[PDB]
Amino acid sequence: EMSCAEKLLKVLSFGLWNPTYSRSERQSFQELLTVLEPVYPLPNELGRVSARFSDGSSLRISVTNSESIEAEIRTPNNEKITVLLESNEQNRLLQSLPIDRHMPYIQVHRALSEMDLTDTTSMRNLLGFTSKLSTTLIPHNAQTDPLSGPTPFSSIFMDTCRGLGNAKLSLNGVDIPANAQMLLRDALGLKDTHSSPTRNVIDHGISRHDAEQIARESSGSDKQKAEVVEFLCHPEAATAICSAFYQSFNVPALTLTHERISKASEYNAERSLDTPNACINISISQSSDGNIYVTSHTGVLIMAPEDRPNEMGMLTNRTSYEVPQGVKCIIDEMVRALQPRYAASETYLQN
Amino acid sequence: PEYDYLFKLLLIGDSGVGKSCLLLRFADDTYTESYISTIGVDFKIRTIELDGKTIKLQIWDTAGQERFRTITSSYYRGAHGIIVVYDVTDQESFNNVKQWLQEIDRYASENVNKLLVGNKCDLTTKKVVDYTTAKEFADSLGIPFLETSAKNATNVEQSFMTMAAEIKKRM
Ligand SMILES: Nc1nc2c(ncn2[C@@H]2O[C@H](COP(=O)(O)OP(=O)(O)O)[C@@H](O)[C@H]2O)c(=O)[nH]1
Ligand SMILES: [Mg+2]
Repeated sequence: EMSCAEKLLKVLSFGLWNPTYSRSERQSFQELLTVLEPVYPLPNELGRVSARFSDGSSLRISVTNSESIEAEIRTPNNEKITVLLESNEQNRLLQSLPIDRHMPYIQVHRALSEMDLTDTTSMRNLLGFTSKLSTTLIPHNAQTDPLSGPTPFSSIFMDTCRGLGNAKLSLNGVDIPANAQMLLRDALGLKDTHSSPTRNVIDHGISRHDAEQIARESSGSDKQKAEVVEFLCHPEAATAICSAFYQSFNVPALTLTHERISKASEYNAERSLDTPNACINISISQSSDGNIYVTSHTGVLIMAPEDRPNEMGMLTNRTSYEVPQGVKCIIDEMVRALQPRYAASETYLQN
Repeated sequence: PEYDYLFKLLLIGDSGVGKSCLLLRFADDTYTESYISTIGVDFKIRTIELDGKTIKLQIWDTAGQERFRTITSSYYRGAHGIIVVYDVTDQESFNNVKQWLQEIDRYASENVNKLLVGNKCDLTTKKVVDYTTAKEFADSLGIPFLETSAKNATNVEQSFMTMAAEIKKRM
């Protein structure tokens, strides 16, 4: 009687893109795969991933800086087995986890399924998949570095107002739907697009009362909903949430790709395709040690390179960073404290 | 032969000021808040009629956060017309108009058409840049000026028509 976590580990091991999977089976994998969540990595880890399932099984994969991969499975009965996994060209294990790697090339994936690209829903759905796959780190210099220049972070509060209620947001693996996102917009004191957060939230975080209301409207288990309230009550939660939406995180990656993105924009405008310019999907976690990690993804339509005309895909830009304790929701403090990595991949459809 | 003229338009101006909202109001006569920020460049198309002439407008909506300036500036050179937007409730956005015109000077075509637009003019209780101030400025530069509201639709259509007439005359 096989567990959720066990199931996913089997797939990842055999290969999520394995040609011997019956497609109806690829359905199943999505539902499992999207429970996967990036979380705070330890000092010699390149990436750490966690998934807590509704049958009470959990899974934890570590990837060392040397790219050695171990899984830890907890069955609902709370038995622990620790599995040592190998990634190779048949399973593509490392390609199929939310991890950034130091590759010499931007990683390319193939979307599995009839995930078209006609509208808002399909695009979100695409980003919903790609942001569980790997990405290739991109360096910046002083010109592209999203935190350098005369006004780093100027736009965050605006970015947060426009993002909340239009994002896919996850706090400790708990899905925060649009309604609850709106409450969160209010709770931070960002009622309108011109204001900053309330002096009170900046210093004491969200009131327990708002925090409690937000989690009641949200999805996931009662034990998980508990950590969300505890999470939002920190002053640092405000900092993680707003910083997550900074638009310029995307500059390193576009500096590499924008012409191909614009090309896709025009292709779509010329056909009356009602596609959003961009989509966001954020995952924020606080470990049982109180460590706060943010992973933010922006998905954006992009044309294949010249050799494959009229084909269209998504570029996903991933931004990861710890929010250290004591770092409060102010522009000035976000700048000299936060240290993001940027990574990107390109995903193409099965059309 | 399905349009008589084809003009490229560019919308530049600070982040927050309502560039996407203006474009959305012009293209679809809608205003909502269900959109996340513009990442890089956005693009829309609207055909208008002007003196019995069918004008296809290709409009590009840029991101105005400082770090985007460089990549964004590659879109200036093809443009027929450039609209500079500021927020009538945000003094800093108006001060920056001066920089945006330098970017135009630096990257636009030499005889590109300009228009200055002061958006959000429905926020009367919050307005901090006076019409006469902005209008005097646009004058010293010989640039046309309007205040608008993507929200109420105030002067949005005028804005683009004006720009289109301006270009039509040049050609
Ligand atoms: N009251 C009012 N608000 C506006 C108007 N235009 C834009 N806004 C608000 O300002 C926000 C930013 O608009 P946006 O188009 O994203 O600015 P952009 O960075 O130039 O694309 C929007 O979410 C709107 O809520 C307007 O004409 N009137
Ligand atoms: Mg915009």
